[PDB]
Amino acid sequence: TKKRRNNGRAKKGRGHVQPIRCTNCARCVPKDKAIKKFVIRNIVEAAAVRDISEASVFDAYVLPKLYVKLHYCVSCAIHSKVVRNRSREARKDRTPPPRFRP
Amino acid sequence: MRAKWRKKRMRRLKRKRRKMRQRS
Amino acid sequence: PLAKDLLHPSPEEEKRKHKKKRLVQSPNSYFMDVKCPGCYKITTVFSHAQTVVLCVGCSTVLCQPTGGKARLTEGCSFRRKQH
Amino acid sequence: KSLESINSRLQLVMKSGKYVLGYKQTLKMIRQGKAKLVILANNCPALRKSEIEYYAMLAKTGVHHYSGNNIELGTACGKYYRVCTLAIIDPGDSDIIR
Amino acid sequence: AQRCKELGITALHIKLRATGGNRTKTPGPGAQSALRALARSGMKIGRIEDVTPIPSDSTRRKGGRRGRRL
Amino acid sequence: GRMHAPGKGLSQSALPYRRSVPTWLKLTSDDVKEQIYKLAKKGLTPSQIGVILRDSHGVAQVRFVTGNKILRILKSKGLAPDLPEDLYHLIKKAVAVRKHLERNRKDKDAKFRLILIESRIHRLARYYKTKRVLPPNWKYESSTASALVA
Amino acid sequence: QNDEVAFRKFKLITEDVQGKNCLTNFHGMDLTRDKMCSMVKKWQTMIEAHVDVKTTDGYLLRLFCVGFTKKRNNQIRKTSYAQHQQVRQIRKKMMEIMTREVQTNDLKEVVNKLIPDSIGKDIEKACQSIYPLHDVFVRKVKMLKKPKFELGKLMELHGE
Amino acid sequence: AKRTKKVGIVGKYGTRYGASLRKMVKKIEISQHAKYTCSFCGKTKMKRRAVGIWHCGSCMKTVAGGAWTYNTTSAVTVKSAIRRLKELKDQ
RNA sequence: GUGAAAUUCUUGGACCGGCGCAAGACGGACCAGAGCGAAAGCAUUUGCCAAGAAUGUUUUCAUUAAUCAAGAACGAAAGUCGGAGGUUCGAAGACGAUCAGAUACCGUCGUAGUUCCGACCAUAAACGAUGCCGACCGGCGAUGCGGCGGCGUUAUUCCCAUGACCCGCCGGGCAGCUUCCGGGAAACCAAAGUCUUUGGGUUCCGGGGGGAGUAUGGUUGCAAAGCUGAAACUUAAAGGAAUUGACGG
Ligand SMILES: [Mg+2]
Ligand SMILES: [Mg+2]
Ligand SMILES: [Mg+2]
Ligand SMILES: [Mg+2]
Ligand SMILES: [Mg+2]
Ligand SMILES: [Mg+2]
Ligand SMILES: [Mg+2]
Ligand SMILES: [Mg+2]
Ligand SMILES: [Zn+2]
Ligand SMILES: [Zn+2]
Repeated sequence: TKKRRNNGRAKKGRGHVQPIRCTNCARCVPKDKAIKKFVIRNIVEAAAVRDISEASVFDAYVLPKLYVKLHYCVSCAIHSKVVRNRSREARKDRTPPPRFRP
Repeated sequence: MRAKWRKKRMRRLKRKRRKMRQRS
Repeated sequence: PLAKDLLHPSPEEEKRKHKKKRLVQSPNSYFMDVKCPGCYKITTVFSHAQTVVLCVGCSTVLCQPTGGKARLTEGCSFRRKQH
Repeated sequence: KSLESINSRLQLVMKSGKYVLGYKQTLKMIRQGKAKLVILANNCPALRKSEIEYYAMLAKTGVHHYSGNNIELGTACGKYYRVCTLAIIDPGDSDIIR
Repeated sequence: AQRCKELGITALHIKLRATGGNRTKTPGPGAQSALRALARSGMKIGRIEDVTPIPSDSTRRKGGRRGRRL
Repeated sequence: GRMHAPGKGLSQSALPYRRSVPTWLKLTSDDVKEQIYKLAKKGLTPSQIGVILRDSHGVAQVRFVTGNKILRILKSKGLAPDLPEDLYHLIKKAVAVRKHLERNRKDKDAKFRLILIESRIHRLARYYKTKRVLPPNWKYESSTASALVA
Repeated sequence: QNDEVAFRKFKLITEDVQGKNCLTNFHGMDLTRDKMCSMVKKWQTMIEAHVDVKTTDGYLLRLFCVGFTKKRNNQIRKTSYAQHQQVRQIRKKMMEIMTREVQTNDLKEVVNKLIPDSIGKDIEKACQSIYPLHDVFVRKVKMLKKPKFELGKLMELHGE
Repeated sequence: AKRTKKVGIVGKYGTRYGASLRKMVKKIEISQHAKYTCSFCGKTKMKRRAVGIWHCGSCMKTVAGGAWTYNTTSAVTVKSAIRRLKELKDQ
């Protein structure tokens, strides 16, 4: 049975999509199929922000960010729990989970 | 078996058969 | 709508429809009289002209071809032909 | 666009104007003073090219150096032989501006 | 930090580096603890920057097209 | 749908229902005939003659104003082209593709386009020989066609 | 610089040492990693240009420029993608207005005018009529050749 | 009629020397004995005289070329590269 | 380097940091259920060369058209031949681990290959597991290109053009959401609808599961192999979609 209408990928009007390597296991995954997470993390932990501020020679020093784009095969994506299996009707929606700001 | 490996086994047997027949 | 009058559509949707898909084919283009400044004569120019139209009495260009409509040079007046 | 323009104009010189094909006839027409344009393939020998240029300068007529060769000039003329030099007696098609 | 202090160095610029290349770009677990230990040991901290080697594009990453099966 | 493309475009010309000559058109039939004669002397194909006539001189349809089509007028006067316009242009395109191809052997896309163009050429030539516009023994050869176009 | 931006760095290679002082000269500039990675965002087109240009005094420089299409404040569409002709015209424009800030002047007044990235700012001003750009900078310059290292030039660059 | 199915010019070698060697020498011999269009006079009379020497019978022009072909791809790329380096060298 | 190790490199300065040099690959992020191409496939800049869809058209010809046995062009990757090149990765192979065994999964090394040109091969889950041309049959919001019409903002400029947004309409596309149109065994599909109320044109092709895409014959190929392709015999099921339960390192 056809599990997904888009066959688990975003390739619609293409013949071939270039492959990428999974950041976890270095598997060749098509670019439109791999799970992408753009992590924007503070370069220091939240426990150490105060200590770096104390030890800084500057007063108004903004801590730099760390920009990394991650690609996962669905095997590593499921095993690392970034994505989870969902019900038949719950597979259909594409809304990303909310940021949960408060 | 996996169908691909049955195909490979069949190809090996076919080359052996061709070699036997050509030997005559 | 099950009872849309296909015989007598109002002119608004008659205009918005494609030239071929109207009830009767009607071209979107027309003809115009172009007045060149500094000149007296009148040249009839196709609205969707594909060629650079020139005055025969003055070495001046009237319209420049574009994708859909010829673009008139500035300072030139134009009117319609029988609507 | 220049090459296709000169090829089309050369085609229209044929079938509508008086031309002449070849070296000896070109020189004959030039020294009679009725050759209004001389076209030279770049395959032409340098001595022949220079001599025809001098003849044209004496006759005060234009020389165009065709961006082809004798094979391609022959094809542009619509013939199935190589022509290396040609003259136009009268274009009839505004290749030669009045 | 104590070696730098006994050689008369008081402040440090920081250049965090991951493995880089075609391999991972995430810094290891030791970056946070190393930087925090530098900060709390009296050493002053200046500019901090990521200097991970990022290829404009790299050679083929090791493991094969099926990756690391585990 | 297109003959050799998977295109299904609709871009056409919508000829108006009024076949009558506009009242503001002062040019008579003989005037338009003489204009077509001059533009044919200049070397313009009937498509270009129609384009120039419509763009500048305001004539909507040469057939509507003269009663004859442009190619009919040229053929009656006796200066129609030896080859039909569209077949001439297709042979020209094939010659251009061949000239590009003999310098670029790896352009297999150009080879495919050349095959498509020559198939169109052969179909159109078969049609013209059916209508006896072309001689019954007329044939398009790749080698000798370059002397016919441009 | 006393109060300038902090995402810009300089190379400043050392040529001559006299006494206990190492005297430097310009070698190249570059943006920081965090700023560059923050500038690159989805649903927008970035234009990258480079040009090898020789200064009046013989320094050869490879200037790299980046620019990102800016969405309007009232724009509803998710993406701001420039067409290929627009990107090509922007690239050509910002190559020919990096050439002229280098060809007609010395290295010193090139360096002091790329300190506030005036070249990138006027590039941003010049491309508004094609497609708006917001993050325009000289991303990188690298020293390709140096002219024979005259000591007098180095000392006047340091001193007066 | 067609006299040979596939050997063509190397049918003179009979059954000797091996099929692959005959196939390898076939295109070399075809290019060796072919007549190329002269780039000076336009006639197709430029034929090999000795190894590396190509002579046109019409204009009596002798050109130094490849061993079996009139010009080698190596030499063509070299000529293009030398042209580019010349136009780069001057300004 | 790993789960842990070990093979391996290391006072001969290994790893690390700096400055350069060289080589061959690869073109991140921008990169999207976006574009183009007959498919395969195509992502650094610039230039050249031809080509093409869509749009605009009151331009031309006037049925020239659709599908197509035979035949022909192209055809991922792997594979073959010849010439260059060989950085990384890495079939084979060697070794270290793990294990009851481990010819594997993990690690180190590493040949062919992977890169370019030239010539073969013609196969992929070559997939949308879904022939092409044409007509009709719902709605909605987007998006790519072309065109047309509009309050306004914006760029220079003195104003219009022209760009960038905003609002619409049309035409062709990549798609999406929704719907008791309708169909279907259902999953689902606006096509897989307009089908017992059965006929728009046309091509290929299936007839229970195996034997078997096998044997043999023919034909193509350097080879590997490709195309065409049975029978004896055997078997009462094999399968598809959904439901409940059981189980899941
Ligand atoms: Mg399943
Ligand atoms: Mg595919
Ligand atoms: Mg697993
Ligand atoms: Mg291949
Ligand atoms: Mg080889
Ligand atoms: Mg290795
Ligand atoms: Mg049919
Ligand atoms: Mg059966
Ligand atoms: Zn993975
Ligand atoms: Zn010769």
